[PDB]
Amino acid sequence: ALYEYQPLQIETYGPHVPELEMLGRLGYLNHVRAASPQDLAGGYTSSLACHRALQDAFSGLFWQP
Amino acid sequence: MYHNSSQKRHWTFSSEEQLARLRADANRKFRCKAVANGDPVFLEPHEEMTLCKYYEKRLLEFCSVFKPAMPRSVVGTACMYFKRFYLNNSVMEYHPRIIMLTCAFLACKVDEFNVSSPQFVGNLRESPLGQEKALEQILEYELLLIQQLNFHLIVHNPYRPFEGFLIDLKTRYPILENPEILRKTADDFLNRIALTDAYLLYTPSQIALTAILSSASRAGITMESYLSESLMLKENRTCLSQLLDIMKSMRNLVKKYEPPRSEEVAVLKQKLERCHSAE
Amino acid sequence: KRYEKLDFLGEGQFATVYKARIVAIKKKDGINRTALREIKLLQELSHPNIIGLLDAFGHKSNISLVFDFMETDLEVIIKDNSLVLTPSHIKAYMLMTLQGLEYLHQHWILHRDLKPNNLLLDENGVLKLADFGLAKSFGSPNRAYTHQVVTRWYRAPELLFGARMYGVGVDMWAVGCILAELLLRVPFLPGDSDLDQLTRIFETLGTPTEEQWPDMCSLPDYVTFKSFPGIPLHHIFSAAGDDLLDLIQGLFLFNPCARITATQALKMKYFSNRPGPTPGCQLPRPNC
Ligand SMILES: *[C@H](CC(=O)Nc1ccc(C(=O)Nc2cccc(Nc3ncc(Cl)c(-c4c[nH]c5ccccc45)n3)c2)cc1)CN(C)C
Repeated sequence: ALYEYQPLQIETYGPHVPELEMLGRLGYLNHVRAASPQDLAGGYTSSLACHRALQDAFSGLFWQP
Repeated sequence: MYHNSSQKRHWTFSSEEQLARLRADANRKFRCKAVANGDPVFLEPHEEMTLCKYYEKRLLEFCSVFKPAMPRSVVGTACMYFKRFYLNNSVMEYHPRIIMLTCAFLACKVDEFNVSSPQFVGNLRESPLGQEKALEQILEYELLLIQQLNFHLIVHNPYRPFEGFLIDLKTRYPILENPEILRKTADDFLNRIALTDAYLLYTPSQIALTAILSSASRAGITMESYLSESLMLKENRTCLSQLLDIMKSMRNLVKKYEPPRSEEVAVLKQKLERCHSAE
Repeated sequence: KRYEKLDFLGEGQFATVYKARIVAIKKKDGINRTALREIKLLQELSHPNIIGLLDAFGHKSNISLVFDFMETDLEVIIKDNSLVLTPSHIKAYMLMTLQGLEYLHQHWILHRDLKPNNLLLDENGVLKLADFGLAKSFGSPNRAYTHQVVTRWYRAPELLFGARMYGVGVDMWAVGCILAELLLRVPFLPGDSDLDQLTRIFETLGTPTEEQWPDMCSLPDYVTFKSFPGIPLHHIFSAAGDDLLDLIQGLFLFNPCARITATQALKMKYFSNRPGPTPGCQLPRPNC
């Protein structure tokens, strides 16, 4: 009767988006504005904006009505 | 997200012919209502299209000079509201002058661009009494606009997908030495794409990618390897061909767009004002 | 309209709710921005642990929103002294809350009003996040957010320090508070003002140093506090196992980046350890 984690499987109809923690190690973060110390203090990192932008760029790219 | 959005589910249509059927149904239904209540006074669907294009340009002009500066997302949301509303409604029943302002008002609310109503109507080039009347009309039509959008208010625009594609190009496509020089021209194409029915026919990501590839082709840069290699389309050939055909169709939509003509617009505006004066 | 009024459910700070046929109806600036926020967000979301919007109607500038009728809320469960909350029940509530939050955060939306009364429970024991009148999209650098969000007893320390930009931590912290309220049956940090809220947080958990919160002093409303040593979590929650204490510590990390996300919380051993979460049909019901 135990619980096992299963990741959300939502079809994006587009190219795979690199994982959030991967972005910095993959060079993406070199192309977004660095988060200010206040932003980091609140928990806002440039990785979030980069990930959202990539997800929106790839969302539904392969989908046809 | 777009991939499970109301926009994808309900406001992305299969072809231009479907949009034509919707608009013709709206025009015919208004004609039937007018006949049942009560001649060349009625506008033809193509005249309705010319008027809708004219007033969409008017909405763009209104948003461009709006103070405080309207974010591009709000402008795109308002234009999408306008297109969707006049998919299923006639300009002869609801005047596009008021409807476009209601679109801008509702879009400002939806996209969390907090603007007071008096400073919203202060942007209108009208007298204070005229601004008050326009505000009253906008408030009357806000709920009508929301109902005619079927309570689907989130609009996915191509601007963030465009930014994400630029990030991806800078990261994974070094052959394009500086993707930023593609921006301006691509943005130009985006504007042209926004003038057509493409926003009702293609995904925001497809529109952004079409703009970027069109800008690249304009500069003599070929980025087919970006699609085939980086976007993993060498592993799925039918997907690559389908995306290429979607982009070609969008480019064709831009190519065959015809801006409204001033004399025809004046004649149609006279006809529209005659329609609204009566009934 | 097409719904007949059957009972008066209650009121909030923005609208009045009534039970109708079952559904629940929530009733110069135009249509209220809170109602529009709820409409625009709930129309784009479909998850079993997120309240489902069924309709909307109104006239002129007035509007009513229709939702599924939710039998009760977590606040009622917590306050019912006749109700016993076993570890399994707590695990079930926490699991459903975190699954809804994982879905919500995946779609780049912060609830920003998480609290037991905003976690509704139906007759089948399915928890649903509700009251999206404060919810907002995040991940956009150009959008500026106010720090007033979240009720004070559940407000994260970064918000109390005036953070304009923030992420999922503001929800997760509230989740932690909710978890604490599930474990103690009373509000964890019942401050009466922002300063007293920060004081209660620091007296219970300790004053965070630079190591625990690298950019703390840069927040616009940051004020230096007396160094409190805090109270060890096993002292506060004497009946909590090691896995549950690990989850609590992760949820109450002062650094919002280090604070565990909903996905990270769901993967923790506490949820996969014995005993398993209570099936929704077996969750306790506050009979009068
Ligand atoms: C004996 C039997 C008994 O126990 N009867 C009983 C107890 C308790 C309730 C109850 O909680 N009803 C209720 C009150 C308020 C709200 C709701 N559900 C609901 N559903 C959808 C939505 Cl969107 C909301 C909501 C969201 N935001 C809100 C703000 C304010 C109010 C609601 C709200 N709420 C259910 C019912 C029956 C008892 N006697 C002694 C015999």
